Amino acid sequence: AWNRVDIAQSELFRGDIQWRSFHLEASLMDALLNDRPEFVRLLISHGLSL
Amino acid sequence: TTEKPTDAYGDLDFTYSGRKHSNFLRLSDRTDPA
Repeated sequence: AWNRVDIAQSELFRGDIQWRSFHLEASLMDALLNDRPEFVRLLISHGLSL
Repeated sequence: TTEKPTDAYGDLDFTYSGRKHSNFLRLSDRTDPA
């Protein structure tokens, strides 16, 4: 929502948190309704199935 | 043990995903690695 990749990439995907699937899918829907191409690329890159 | 020639040699790949097809073979133990 803040449109700041440099926080989310560097603090939430270091590997400390084992993220489940629907935790990513809800955020991807928030990233598709708003206009953030960088977060869409970042969330598909973590092994999600459409 | 009743030994028989196999059937499972695979052009295996994964459903609803982007991975390239994976080559695949079921193999018995005590076989020759050559």
